[PDB]
Amino acid sequence: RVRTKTVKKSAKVIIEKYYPRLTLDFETNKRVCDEIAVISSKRLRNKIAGYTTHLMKRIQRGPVRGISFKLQEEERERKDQYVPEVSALDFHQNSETGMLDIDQETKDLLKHLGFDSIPVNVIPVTQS
Amino acid sequence: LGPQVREGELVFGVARIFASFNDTFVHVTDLSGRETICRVTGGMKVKADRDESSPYAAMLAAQDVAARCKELGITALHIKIRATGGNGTKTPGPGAQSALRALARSGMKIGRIEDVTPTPSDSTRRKGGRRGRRL
Amino acid sequence: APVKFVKVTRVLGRTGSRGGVTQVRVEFMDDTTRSIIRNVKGPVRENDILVLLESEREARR
Amino acid sequence: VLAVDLLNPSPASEARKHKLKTLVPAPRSFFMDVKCPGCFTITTVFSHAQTVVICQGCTNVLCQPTGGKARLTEGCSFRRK
Amino acid sequence: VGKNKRLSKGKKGLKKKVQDPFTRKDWYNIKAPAPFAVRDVGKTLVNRTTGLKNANDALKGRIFEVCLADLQKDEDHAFRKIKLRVDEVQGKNCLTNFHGLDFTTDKLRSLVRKWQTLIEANVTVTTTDHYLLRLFAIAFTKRRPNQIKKTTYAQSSQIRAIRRKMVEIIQREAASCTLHQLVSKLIPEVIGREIEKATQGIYPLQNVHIRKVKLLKQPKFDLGALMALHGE
Amino acid sequence: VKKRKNNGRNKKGRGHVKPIRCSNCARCTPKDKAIKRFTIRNMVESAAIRDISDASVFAEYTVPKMYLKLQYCVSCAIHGKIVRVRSREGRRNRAPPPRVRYNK
RNA sequence: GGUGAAAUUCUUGGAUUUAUUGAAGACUAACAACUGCGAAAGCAUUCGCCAAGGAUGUUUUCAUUAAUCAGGAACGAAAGUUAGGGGAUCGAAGACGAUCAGAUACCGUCGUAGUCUUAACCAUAAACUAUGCCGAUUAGGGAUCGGACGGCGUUUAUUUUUGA
Ligand SMILES: [Mg+2]
Ligand SMILES: [Mg+2]
Ligand SMILES: [Mg+2]
Ligand SMILES: [Mg+2]
Ligand SMILES: [Mg+2]
Ligand SMILES: [Mg+2]
Ligand SMILES: [Mg+2]
Ligand SMILES: [Mg+2]
Ligand SMILES: [Mg+2]
Ligand SMILES: [Mg+2]
Ligand SMILES: [Mg+2]
Ligand SMILES: [Mg+2]
Ligand SMILES: [Mg+2]
Ligand SMILES: [Mg+2]
Ligand SMILES: [Mg+2]
Ligand SMILES: [Mg+2]
Ligand SMILES: [Mg+2]
Ligand SMILES: [Mg+2]
Ligand SMILES: [Zn+2]
Ligand SMILES: [Zn+2]
Repeated sequence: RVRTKTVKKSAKVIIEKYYPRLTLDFETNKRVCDEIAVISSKRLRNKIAGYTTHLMKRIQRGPVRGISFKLQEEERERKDQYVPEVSALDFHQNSETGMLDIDQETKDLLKHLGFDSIPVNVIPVTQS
Repeated sequence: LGPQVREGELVFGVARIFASFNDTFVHVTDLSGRETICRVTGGMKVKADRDESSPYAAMLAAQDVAARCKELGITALHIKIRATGGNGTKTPGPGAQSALRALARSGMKIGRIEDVTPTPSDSTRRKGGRRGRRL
Repeated sequence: APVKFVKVTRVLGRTGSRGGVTQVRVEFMDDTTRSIIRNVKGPVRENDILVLLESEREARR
Repeated sequence: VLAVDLLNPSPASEARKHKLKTLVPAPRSFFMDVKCPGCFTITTVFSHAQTVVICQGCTNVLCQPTGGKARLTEGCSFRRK
Repeated sequence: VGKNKRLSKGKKGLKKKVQDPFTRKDWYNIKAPAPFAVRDVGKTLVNRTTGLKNANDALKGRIFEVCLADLQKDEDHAFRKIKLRVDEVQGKNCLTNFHGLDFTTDKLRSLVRKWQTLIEANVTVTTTDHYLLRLFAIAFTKRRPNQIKKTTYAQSSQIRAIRRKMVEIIQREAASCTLHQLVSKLIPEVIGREIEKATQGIYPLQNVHIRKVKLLKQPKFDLGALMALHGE
Repeated sequence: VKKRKNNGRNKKGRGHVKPIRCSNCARCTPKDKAIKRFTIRNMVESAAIRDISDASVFAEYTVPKMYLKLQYCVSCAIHGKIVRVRSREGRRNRAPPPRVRYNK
């Protein structure tokens, strides 16, 4: 009992083009599909309605890869501008003592570049 | 008839199980090889040459060994299983484990498991030739 | 002969050259702790009950 | 690579190459003067001496030959000359 | 199989009359020497004494294999088994003395491992009492906790150094001893700790052991010493 | 043509090596050419472990181990299904197979 | 006993099996590896004696003494040959038992030369890296055996320097 590509493509395109007007109930999708589509077979219409009602059962509980609908995309670009008030890299507020930790030859690198005024503490690292 | 002993203590014997790929031997002595309490082999138990080394035949041979040694008074056993050894397979045969289980189930006591297969440091030439058994 | 009653708890594939025999895990229904592996000739369901003449013998795998 | 100045290698790289693989070979052995605690004399000893070196006074051993550079006696001091 | 015999008893024979030879057997107890903890070690069987066939002669050349764990009542020495040889048989009481020592086969095979070095030696020695006995020794290379290199191999020149040091130590220890004193030295594994301590500088050498001991010659019977050790 | 770069022997830097006897057909093959398998198993099978445990006289008991090292000729190697034919590209891969540690 | 299954063969004139002791000859398991040495053939138990060798280290010494080689010469697995010693185990030839239409074979039980050593011949092998010897240059990597040099630590001893 495996559905072919014609149903797979028709179910995906109907779901993404017309998401909200049809719901998890199979009976409603049965009359929704044939009114807004031209299908030459009754059983094939049943094939589409039966598989298409299966998708919203799992979409209702978590999103699924490979399917995108109008409501779903708009959520992404509203959420993607999230930004805190204090930077994670910023440590003047994040760390109680502003001064941070580096290693010895990093301090030597700072000496070479001339940025001596940066307040840091050097700790040796070696296991051997 | 048997050794006099208080009910609490139990007396020990030793069973030397020889399991090759053609036959199995169960032989029970008394912590030394001078005296043989009992010996039984698969051949008596089985009715056909093919099955003389079978686990079932080894189980049958172990049952009447336990029965025969029950009235002698011995109540616990040490076991020393060995394969063909020497130039042989050095892997115990199929009828090894069978008899051991039948000995445990029959009511006999067990202690000091051991393997006594003889291994050579450097052996003489072994039978077969330079090309081996070509079948 | 002390015939014993055993019951099957799980079926593990179908073995044999011709698929007649099946290999199962049985339970002795007298010491619920004990369990061994046996072979059966006929159809077997879960919770079936079998009659065993001898229990010491064991099957392959 | 593809552009190197072979005439002026770094001193570290020439202290890093083999004694024969440099631009011009140069030995890495030296002489040294050892102060024997017993006496006040001075003796010049090769760093890689293959023979036991004896001091003029009190006839004491100063070094033991080995595969590489000779090992000095524990109770001795030296300066690189 | 019953039906394979062709000649059976042979050219010409007849069945037997008297059977069940166990009606004429006797049971004896076996004891252990002084240093060991438990003395009773089991029972033994033999034909009853009769004319022309004395019983005591048959109980003077028997040896028994007893694990040292049972004798010492301690499961740490569960991999060493020793032999006991009977010498004199007092009434319903067999007396025995030392006859050797040996590891079990499985412990020995479990120790030998790949990517290590195995060191082995042997030496004969005689005591103040004229007993000539031979000892074997074994050791293996030891890994270091911070080691990264896969294999731990020693150089053969170092190997000869360890073999010489072990032989010298074992000879020194067994130079002035008696059998009772020496046996009192095997059970606490005294030899190993000096072998490892002495060879510590050359190489770590974990798991130093004496593989086996066997005796070759014996002096006169000297019943006084046997009774000295027995019946304590 | 070379089927294998190492001639299927693993021998470079020497001229000769003493042979051994096959453990199945008693054939002679060079030691470096033979297939070696080391096996560690228990003395008794897992169903019998308890039967030995409660039939012992030492309270808790630990069954000893058994150690063998078998070695076969190549003719017995793929008839006993120890190893099998690999593809042309898969031949040059000497990493030991990853044993299953979950068993479904 | 042995085999896919059997037989030839040995056995109450006690076979097979168990323990103790003795003699003889051969061989050095596990450790043993994408590790070592030698011109190659080849070389694995301990220790003593004899001469030889590679690599590294060196502000020692001589100063072109060199490279490859027609003919020529030394060594040269296994098998084989000529005389002594030794002769456990395997086993060409040979004799039996099965299989098969046949089976002078593959399988099984015996078994001579041979397999070992001393003194001499033989000079051939898929003697293979199927890849001649000397010298120069050309790309990245990480392992590993021997010697030397530098370094932070751990371990440990009549302990430091050494060894790991
Ligand atoms: Mg074939
Ligand atoms: Mg070479
Ligand atoms: Mg060759
Ligand atoms: Mg007999
Ligand atoms: Mg010999
Ligand atoms: Mg090596
Ligand atoms: Mg060896
Ligand atoms: Mg020529
Ligand atoms: Mg030859
Ligand atoms: Mg010859
Ligand atoms: Mg003559
Ligand atoms: Mg001859
Ligand atoms: Mg043949
Ligand atoms: Mg033969
Ligand atoms: Mg040619
Ligand atoms: Mg050629
Ligand atoms: Mg060539
Ligand atoms: Mg250093
Ligand atoms: Zn001085
Ligand atoms: Zn094979």
